[PDB]
Parts: sequence; structure tokens; C-alpha cells
Amino acid sequence: GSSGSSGLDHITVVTADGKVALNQIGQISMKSPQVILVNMASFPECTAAAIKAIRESGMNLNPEVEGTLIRVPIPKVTSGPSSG
Repeated sequence: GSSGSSGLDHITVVTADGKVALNQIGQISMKSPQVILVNMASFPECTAAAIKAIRESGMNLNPEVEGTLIRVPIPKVTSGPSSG
């Protein structure tokens, strides 16, 4: 959870009957140089939810999930064919 780092801390996760930021149901903590960790020890039941948001965040990313620590690997520079 840092200023201008990864569009997740702002992302929202759909909960039971409510909405919240990814930096609410879990704690964002950058582990690797391109992997965002999200501890859901506070919401191990809303783990999937988070993962969803990510996927449902106009981001064709593949979020991981380990026990209660979600992993979000960062892609490489230049996304597919870009030139317009």
C-alpha cells in the first residue's frame, strides 16, 4: 500500500453484502520486486472475493492465493502489441 505503485490498494472487493477496498479485507505488502502480497488473515472468507476484484478490475492478471496470503505478480513492460 504505497502511493503510485499498484492499482490495487484502490481496487474494490465485493463482499457479502457490501464493498470495500483491497486494502481493507486484506493488507497489501509488496514482497517481490513484482509481486504484491495481500494478507487476508482478517478476511480468509473473502479471499476469493479479492482475487475476483483483481480479475474484475479490467486487468487480465492472474492473482494467486496461498492460505490467506494473496499474490499478485506484476507483468513485464510493454503489454502485447502496442502501437497506435
